[PDB]
Amino acid sequence: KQNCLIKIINIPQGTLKAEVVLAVRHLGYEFYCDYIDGQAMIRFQNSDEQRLAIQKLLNHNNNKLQIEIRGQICDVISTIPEDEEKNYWNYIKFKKN
Repeated sequence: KQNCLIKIINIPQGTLKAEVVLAVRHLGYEFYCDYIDGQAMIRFQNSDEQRLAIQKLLNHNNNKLQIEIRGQICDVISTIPEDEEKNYWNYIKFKKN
C-alpha cells in the first residue's frame, strides 16, 4: 500500500523499541514498528488508518503532531519523502527472515 507511514523523531537516547511500541499502541491502530536510533518508522495498514492515527496525534493547541515516549515530547513527521519511503520498503523487503 502507499501513503501509510509516519516517522517519530528525537526519541530520547536508548529508549527500547517496546517503549516506542507501547506509545504508538495508545493511538489504537495496528502498526509495524522499525526502530533504529532516535527515529522510529511506523507503518499502518492503509492510508485511512494512517490519517486516523495522525488525527489522533494532532495537538489542537500548537497544531503539532506529537507523541510522548518516556515522558519526553517527540515530534511526528507525516510527509515521508518519496525516496526515503522507497528505502524503507526496500529494507523491509530484505530484512525480514
